[PDB]
Amino acid sequence: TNPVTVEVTRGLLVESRHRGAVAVVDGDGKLFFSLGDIDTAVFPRSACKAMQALPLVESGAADAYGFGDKELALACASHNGEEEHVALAASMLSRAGRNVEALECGAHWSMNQKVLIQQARSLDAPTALHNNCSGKHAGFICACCHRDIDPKGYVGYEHPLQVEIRAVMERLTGAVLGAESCGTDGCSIPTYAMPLRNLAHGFARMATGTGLEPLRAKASRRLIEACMAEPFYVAGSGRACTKLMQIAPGRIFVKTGAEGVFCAAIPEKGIGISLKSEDGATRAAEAMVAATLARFFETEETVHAALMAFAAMPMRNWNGIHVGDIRATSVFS
Amino acid sequence: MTNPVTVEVTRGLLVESRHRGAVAVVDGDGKLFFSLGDIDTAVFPRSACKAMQALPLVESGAADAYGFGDKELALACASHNGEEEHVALAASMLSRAGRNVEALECGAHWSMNQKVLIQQARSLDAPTALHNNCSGKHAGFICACCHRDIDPKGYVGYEHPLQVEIRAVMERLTGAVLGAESCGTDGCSIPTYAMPLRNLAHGFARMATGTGLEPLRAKASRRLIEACMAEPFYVAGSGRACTKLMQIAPGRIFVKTGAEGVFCAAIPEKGIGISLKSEDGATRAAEAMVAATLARFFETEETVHAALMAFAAMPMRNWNGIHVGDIRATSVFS
Ligand SMILES: [Cl-]
Ligand SMILES: [Cl-]
Ligand SMILES: [Cl-]
Ligand SMILES: [Cl-]
Ligand SMILES: [Cl-]
Ligand SMILES: [Zn+2]
Ligand SMILES: [Zn+2]
Repeated sequence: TNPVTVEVTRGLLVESRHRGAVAVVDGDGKLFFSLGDIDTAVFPRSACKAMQALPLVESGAADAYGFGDKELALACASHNGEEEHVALAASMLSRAGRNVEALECGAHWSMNQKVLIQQARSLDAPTALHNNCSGKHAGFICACCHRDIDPKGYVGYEHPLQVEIRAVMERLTGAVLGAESCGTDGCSIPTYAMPLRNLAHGFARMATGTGLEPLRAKASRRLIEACMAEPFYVAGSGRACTKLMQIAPGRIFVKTGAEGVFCAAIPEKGIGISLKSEDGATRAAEAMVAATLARFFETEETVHAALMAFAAMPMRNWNGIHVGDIRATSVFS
Repeated sequence: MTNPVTVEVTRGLLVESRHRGAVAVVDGDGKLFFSLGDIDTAVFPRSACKAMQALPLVESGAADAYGFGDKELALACASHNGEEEHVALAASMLSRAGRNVEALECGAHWSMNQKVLIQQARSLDAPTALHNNCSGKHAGFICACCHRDIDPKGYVGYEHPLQVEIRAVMERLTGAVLGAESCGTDGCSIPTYAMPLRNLAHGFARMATGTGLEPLRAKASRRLIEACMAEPFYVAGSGRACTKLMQIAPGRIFVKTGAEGVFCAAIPEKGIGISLKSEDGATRAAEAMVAATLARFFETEETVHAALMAFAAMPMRNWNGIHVGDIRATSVFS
């Protein structure tokens, strides 16, 4: 039933189509704009990494280990596995008296083609540090170590870290997080399906502080402001999240999830954004978060023009010929 | 009409993502055997119709003149991984026509297969036109021109006699109208022509059976389909669905992927052609859909059926090797 949110053209015709859902919620919980089904439970995957970084800050670990915005950004990141990402994750772990062996996420090659070419040339195999979640896992291990909680088995459903993350994420989103909503993430931690409406509300609360206690309100500001200050560390070279946060420095928060999830926030407008490409395609979610953010910057021509470049992405073939476009539909008007 | 949900992607107890699409199954006589969703709206077959495009290579007399075997015919029909074996053979086909990589007008790209791109990164500064998944098809085009003494320069162009011939061939096989209105530019810079899945399926069924084809075309069609089943590594390569699906039932199943979630298939002993499209263009959806479609025809061949159903319902494991959910064709296929 979800509307067609993205078209992919070739010649004079639409070659492929994507359906999806978009929730835009203010800090008080009012729905500002919606497309399609924002009530059915959806897996946020990596899109809610900023929510999961709150124990790192709220525990006092970030302060105890003298982390700045680059380590905060990396803990909120789906990074490319570039040398800067690896080194920082290694550094975050070392400051907690730990190494790569403490990571329980496993290893993978970069999903970014140019970075995988760099990795393939310089490595026999990637390590846990090269995992896009290695920053988030580093932050988890630091959160544990700072409070003298054994980080071994931190991925486990009833490890006190995962108990803390449920409690935090239920408070932010007002969603029920439990066994029936639970799945295993690519990094072997729990991911909880919840309505896009609730996920949007969670990010609006972090962005605005509305309904949050002072410590949580402050920790949420530090994380959102870190990602916007150090956008390379959230993603990296050639990535949409990094480029989208260089359009309007310090003003727009975005984060991708696996399976075509995007979360975003505009703290100055007090709004949180969540969305899902029903088929899970990254290119669709990317076109959709751009067209959605653009609705709020129509009277800022240069920002609007920069966002609309991601909402209407040209495709060139191997000879650099324009063959067609990836275009958000009129539903974003 | 809305296309039905053909593939679900699960995580824990829930459907995380879903795909819609369409399937046409047509016999040699043009009778519809099975269909899902919209099989009348024009769809770009992209690489899925490479075997139809290989007909000038055979029918011209070029394949025989240059002593091409099943491996060369398979490669001409291929979206290959850009492995050393594919590169060497594409180089060999060009060599026999008195040409080299500089004759190719497809451009260069890194392997879309992760393991092979790693090999390529470690062995190359940059790929060449030979590394292009379409280098075999383009080698065949150039070979077809060179044999008939037609200047291969500009063979990608709409009114080059090669592209005029491909149009005439594909219109005769499919019964579809191929013109500028239905034309787009493919990833390799040649024309790709949108046509109904029903017509694409009918096309492959005529190649598979020879029904309504003149003897020359019927024989070239047989040679190409038999070559791809004989040498499935040269159609795709290491770790690829097309190669593995054509090792389930050797000599019996023809499959070919197209960009944007197209699949074509054929079971010549059953007289059927298959075409399908994941509406969102996902590869994983088109793969689950072609396997679930083929499986309907092998329900009394338990070992073939179980091998196809492994692709119809593919498990997903995370970086630690933990089963997280499945990619499953829906009950519309059973
Ligand atoms: Cl993930
Ligand atoms: Cl709170
Ligand atoms: Cl292509
Ligand atoms: Cl293309
Ligand atoms: Cl004919
Ligand atoms: Zn993760
Ligand atoms: Zn091609």
